[PDB]
Amino acid sequence: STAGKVIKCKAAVLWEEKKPFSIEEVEVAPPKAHEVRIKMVATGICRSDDHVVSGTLVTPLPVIAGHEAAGIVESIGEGVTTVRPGDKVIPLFTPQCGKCRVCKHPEGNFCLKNDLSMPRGTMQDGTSRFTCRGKPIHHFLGTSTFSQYTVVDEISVAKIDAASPLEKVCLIGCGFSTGYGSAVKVAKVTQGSTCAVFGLGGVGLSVIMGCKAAGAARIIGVDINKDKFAKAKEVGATECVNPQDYKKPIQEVLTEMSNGGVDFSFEVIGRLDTMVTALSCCQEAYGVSVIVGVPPDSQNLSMNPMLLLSGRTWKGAIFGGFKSKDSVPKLVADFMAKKFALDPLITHVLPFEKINEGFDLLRSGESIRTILTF
Amino acid sequence: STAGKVIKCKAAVLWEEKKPFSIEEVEVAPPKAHEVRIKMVATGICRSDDHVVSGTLVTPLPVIAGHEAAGIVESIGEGVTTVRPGDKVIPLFTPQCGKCRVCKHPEGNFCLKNDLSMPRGTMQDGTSRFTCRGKPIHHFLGTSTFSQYTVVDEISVAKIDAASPLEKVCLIGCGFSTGYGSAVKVAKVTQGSTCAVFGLGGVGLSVIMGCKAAGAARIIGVDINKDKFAKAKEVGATECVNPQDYKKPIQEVLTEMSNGGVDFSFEVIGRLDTMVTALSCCQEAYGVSVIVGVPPDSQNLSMNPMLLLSGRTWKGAIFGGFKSKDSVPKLVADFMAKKFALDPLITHVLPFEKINEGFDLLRSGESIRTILTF
Ligand SMILES: NC(=O)C1=CN([C@@H]2O[C@H](COP(=O)(O)OP(=O)(O)OC[C@H]3O[C@@H](n4cnc5c(N)ncnc54)[C@H](O)[C@@H]3O)[C@@H](O)[C@H]2O)C=CC1
Ligand SMILES: NC(=O)C1=CN([C@@H]2O[C@H](COP(=O)(O)OP(=O)(O)OC[C@H]3O[C@@H](n4cnc5c(N)ncnc54)[C@H](O)[C@@H]3O)[C@@H](O)[C@H]2O)C=CC1
Ligand SMILES: O=CNC1CCCCC1
Ligand SMILES: O=CNC1CCCCC1
Ligand SMILES: [Zn+2]
Ligand SMILES: [Zn+2]
Repeated sequence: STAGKVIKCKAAVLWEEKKPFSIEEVEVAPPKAHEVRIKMVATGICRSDDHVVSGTLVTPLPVIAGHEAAGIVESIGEGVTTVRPGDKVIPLFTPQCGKCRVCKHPEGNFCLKNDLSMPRGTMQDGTSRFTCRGKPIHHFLGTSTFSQYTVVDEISVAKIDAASPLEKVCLIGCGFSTGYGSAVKVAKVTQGSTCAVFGLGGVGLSVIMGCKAAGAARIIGVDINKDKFAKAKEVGATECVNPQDYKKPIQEVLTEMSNGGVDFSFEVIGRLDTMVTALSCCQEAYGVSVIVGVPPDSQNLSMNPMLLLSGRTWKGAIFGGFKSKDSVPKLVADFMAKKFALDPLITHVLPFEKINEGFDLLRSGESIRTILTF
Repeated sequence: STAGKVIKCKAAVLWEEKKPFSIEEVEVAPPKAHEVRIKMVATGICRSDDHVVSGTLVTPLPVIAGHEAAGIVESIGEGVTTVRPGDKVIPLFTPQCGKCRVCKHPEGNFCLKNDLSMPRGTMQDGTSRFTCRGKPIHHFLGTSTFSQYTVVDEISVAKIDAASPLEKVCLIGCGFSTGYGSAVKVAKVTQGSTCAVFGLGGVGLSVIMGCKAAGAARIIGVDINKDKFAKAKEVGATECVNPQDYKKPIQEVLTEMSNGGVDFSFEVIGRLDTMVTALSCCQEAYGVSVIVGVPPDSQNLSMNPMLLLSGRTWKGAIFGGFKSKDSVPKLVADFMAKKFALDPLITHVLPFEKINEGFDLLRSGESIRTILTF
């Protein structure tokens, strides 16, 4: 009864930076060739969505944000072969076109069809499927999940197990898979190693889960909010440190604690200073440091390249290095088989209409991952 | 007839920065426990020795520099078990104590006994074996090869094949092994890949040799001195580019030439800007960049961490990543088995007394690696 027709529904529109979302009616066009329209069931609030509000992460406005979500296919455009109406799906903020050099490379996952490097805020075809007050509204990362319905390109959606609990597995669309993969795929944490994790939010906790799954002997959580420490320990941290408790810079503290530097460190905050601190705290000859946090737009860090010349490895990654469409269904299958837990990350549940309260909870430091239900 | 006695011999003393070496008589004390005195046969002129003269590399002065060399053991101190008088040996500017956490790690080679991180310019016991005009003179990297005789710690010397030609294998003491290992061990260049090498001196040419040995399909040499291009092609480069010939930044040129970025890049010059350019020219999702060149003292580079967040890997290494005492004898054996060539690196051979002429050749752009013969 809606296939081929415009859907009027509620969405959370961001009209300008540093303002509350506006919950109001939008028009969602029907899918074009190779597009899929999704009825949203649940979406997480990730710090990257807040970065759009704050101007840390620049993408065109006005916009429908939201990228960590799960829903049910309402209809498919011509030529779609990988999902059908009624299927449970997770939108992919990093596409997997399967055809570019990156998709073909064994390690790479940052598909060249992504809307991160040169943001347009559109569908792959350079147009939008959203109108609000008669005005076109931008998409975000080809997902836009803060809406009762969205339209995504086929390369930006994965079909998942029909018995999946969507109010949990939405986290596989971003924060869990990013943190977990950063440890197990990008860093390749080894048995018996010492790890340091900077930032103990939903992504930082998922890095800890991955370090523990890899068999690290020590996992040192680092956060300036000591309220984050109890849950970090529950999911695997062996110790936690608050830099503001020390007279010395935390790189020196962590080097001392690890008898000369950690094996693996992770920046999971988004600050230039902690990216350099995290590099410095890994062992100078064989340490590895992974940047996960998002830096403020266009800003450069400063660092001494002798930190690398001694033998450190520095890398970053999007989405935990996972090739998104191949990996999301397998991660859902692993969750259904109890291979990792998502409940530790979910501290609050709210209806979609209370989105602004959910962002207030994140900004206050009180939540890890609020899940919004449509 | 010299064992146990002070040797008076000639050496090239650097009394202050930005002056010629002074060729004059020095006194070399006999080796103490766990020390080895070596009669020098050949030593190369590396850019790192010039960095001491120019102040790019800070180490205590006055100093006997030189670190890329080969000689014959004249005597051993009490307790030495790994070399004996008459053995051919290469001094190791990165020691291999075998007992620290780095020596025990499968990947690491920057042994914690090194004199690079916190330069003291002494023997391991904190004293010097050199006197000149009655003044104590510092050591350099535990080697000090610009002298007819030197004294090194046992952990800073390797015994090599008694039939090895020392006027060639001295390059395995630094420049060849550094560049070759930077490609084959640190970057782990893959078959069929595209590489970019910034800097076509002795070390960059050895990176090219390593990329070719690893089966790279394309090897792009980058240098502002086009006189370096002919020899770079002889040893494996498929193309060379001079940044000065282009209106656009060379990272943009290399990205276009490689249809979206190279697989592996190497900075083998020692400039902050070319370290950032080499990182940028590797493919953003799966590229790897290795810093080999030595930065000017105490200076920081500036970079945008989104270069790493997309997926790049940035690393650096000392001495090609080779564990020094284990690897140098094997590299000499490989050379004797014709597995790689050293003659392409050697453009000039001069008596030791012409050391300053050798440095003038390096600074003018005319030489790759002058070998000084004692
Ligand atoms: N690379 C990728 O693909 C992804 C990157 N992100 C980014 O990862 C980062 C973390 O995201 P979430 O876990 O959702 O954020 P979050 O805000 O819940 O967690 C960040 C933590 O960092 C702590 N923190 C803030 N400043 C600190 C400081 N100076 N020192 C030590 N701790 C400090 C906070 O107290 C907080 O607990 C964000 O920058 C996000 O945008 C998130 C998912 C995907
Ligand atoms: N990481 C390690 O263990 C080692 C580091 N080094 C360092 O590696 C570097 C290279 O050493 P060598 O090959 O002996 O030096 P070299 O001086 O013979 O070669 C450097 C090359 O860089 C070129 N060059 C200079 N400025 C340039 C620019 N803006 N753009 C492009 N090319 C430029 C020069 O024309 C020259 O051909 C030096 O910094 C040296 O100190 C050397 C050996 C060991
Ligand atoms: O949080 C989800 N996606 C992020 C990935 C890192 C760059 C900004 C967008
Ligand atoms: O060239 C030999 N050794 C170099 C190694 C890199 C730091 C400066 C000294
Ligand atoms: Zn692709
Ligand atoms: Zn050691």
